[PDB]
Amino acid sequence: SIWDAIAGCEAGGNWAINTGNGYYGGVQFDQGTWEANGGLRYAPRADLATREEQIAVAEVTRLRQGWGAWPVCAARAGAR
Repeated sequence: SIWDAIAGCEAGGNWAINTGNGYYGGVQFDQGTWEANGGLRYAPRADLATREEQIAVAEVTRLRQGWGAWPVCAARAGAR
């Protein structure tokens, strides 16, 4: 599960994280990217969605934007 490695890197495995840094949840989505990739179907923000829902949105994001959406952590997880 590559996303668990990304989430350990981005958020120490805390999929509910909401620190106030402009990013949300396990893979540290900004709000614009959450919304642009269909996130509002699941929850108001990434950190309010479940791990599985955040992953679904992350799969679409990765397809649309590439692994460059996660600049260091994608590589740390082995990424394509």
